[PDB]
Amino acid sequence: YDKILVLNFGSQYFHLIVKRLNNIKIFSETKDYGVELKDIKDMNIKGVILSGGPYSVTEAGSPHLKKEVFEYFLEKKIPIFGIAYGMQEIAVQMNGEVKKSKTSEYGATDVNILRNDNINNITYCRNFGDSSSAMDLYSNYKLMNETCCLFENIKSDITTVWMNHNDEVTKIPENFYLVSSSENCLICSIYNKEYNIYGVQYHPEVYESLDGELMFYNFAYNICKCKKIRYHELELKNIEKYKHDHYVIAAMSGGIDSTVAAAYTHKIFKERFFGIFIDNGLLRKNEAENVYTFLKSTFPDMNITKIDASENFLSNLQGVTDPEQKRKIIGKIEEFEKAVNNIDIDINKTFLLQGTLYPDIIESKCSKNLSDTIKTHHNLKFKLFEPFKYLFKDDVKTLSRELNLPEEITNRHPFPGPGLAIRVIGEINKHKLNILREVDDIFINDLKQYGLYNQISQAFAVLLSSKSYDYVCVLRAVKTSSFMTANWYQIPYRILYDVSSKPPATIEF
Repeated sequence: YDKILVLNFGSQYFHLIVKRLNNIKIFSETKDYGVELKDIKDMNIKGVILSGGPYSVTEAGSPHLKKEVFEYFLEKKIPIFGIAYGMQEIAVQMNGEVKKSKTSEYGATDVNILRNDNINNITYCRNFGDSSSAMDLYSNYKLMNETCCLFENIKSDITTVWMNHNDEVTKIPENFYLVSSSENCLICSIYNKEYNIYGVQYHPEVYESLDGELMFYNFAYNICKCKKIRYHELELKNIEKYKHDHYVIAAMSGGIDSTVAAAYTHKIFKERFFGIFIDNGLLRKNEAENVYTFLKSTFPDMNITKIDASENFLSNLQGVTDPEQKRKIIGKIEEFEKAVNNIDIDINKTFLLQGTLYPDIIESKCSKNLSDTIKTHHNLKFKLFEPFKYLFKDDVKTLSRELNLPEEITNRHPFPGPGLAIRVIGEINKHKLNILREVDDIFINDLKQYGLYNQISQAFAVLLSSKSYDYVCVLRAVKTSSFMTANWYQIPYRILYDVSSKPPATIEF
């Protein structure tokens, strides 16, 4: 049977967490924080938690996990979860800055920071530095846009959680993300999506508090499907499809998710699917003349003639920015029902693929995003293939897996679905970027060979030419696992990087 364990740092309360992880019939027991690797390498553990309290980070000798073991754990693709001091130090292994909080956090106090949408709400935001406008937090630090897969099926934004810590965590780690920000302690959690490194300064503990409790249930089960694993395979050998009434179909935008989903749908046979939208020079400019060749050639007998956009017209449309009509185009994923199918395959009986992930279809199922859009049209009007729900973002970046796919395609960063219709305002033309011959790919080309993809995750272009008030184009980069975090990174210290406080500019301002 499966098992979740503890690497305990300072747990005067750990039988409650064994009570938790075991309320859910999953196996849990105690081990020292200096427990041998050779022991834990044999067994079916896909979760490890850390527990601690008000132990000082300033004076070493306080509990600590070594490197080779950190590498060991990050390589096996097992997610990491720390509680207060455990997360205090998951932020030190990966970064590290904990100064002195004259105040404490004790007992159960209301914590209410959970989304990328928090200005006037917070009352304690003026607890330091005379913050007349609470966009400062949103600027210097940012949360995972994708609302709440954490705390699934509930959103009580008031989490009144047990704590007892005099010292406070003061800084954000890499792949910056911030799940909570309390009253006295305006930082209360930090979680990275792809590595799924959770960290929470609040201690659930005794039974008078709720929300905190179910977190461990959906924790155990949603980080890892233990008792019932199915991480690939299941819904694939699951396609009747009678006669030539229908075969599989693929939606594309240049996707790792679908670089191998191709194969999942393929089954060879000369072929059985078709591609949809994206020869766009916008997407990998070199692969516009070479996009459909490579999409035919990574697996040789593949096929390619997706009806596809190439860039974005200028003032054919609005010569201004209308928040409704700026970007609202999918631009290129279904979009058309008529002759998207090159054979008069049956109207609805024909199947479909999409590169939509459980973390990517969840923007869809949930609240439609304010700032950022990847790939819309996401069942209905077609045929339910249900491949979404299979695995996550890092899981499908690794979906290249044993397919041992070319690494220069993984060094290139993903592309959503709008193009430079997102955050490019109004008219424009040829003397302007339409084949994405600026920002993004620039970075990409020296992200591969100078050595920056290892640390930096993504980058894009933002052009602004509605009048000539002014017509600029401004650069910036993002270090994101989840779908939003774009803070200032130290590239070895009139295009602009990050002179502004991050907002009032966004990933796509």
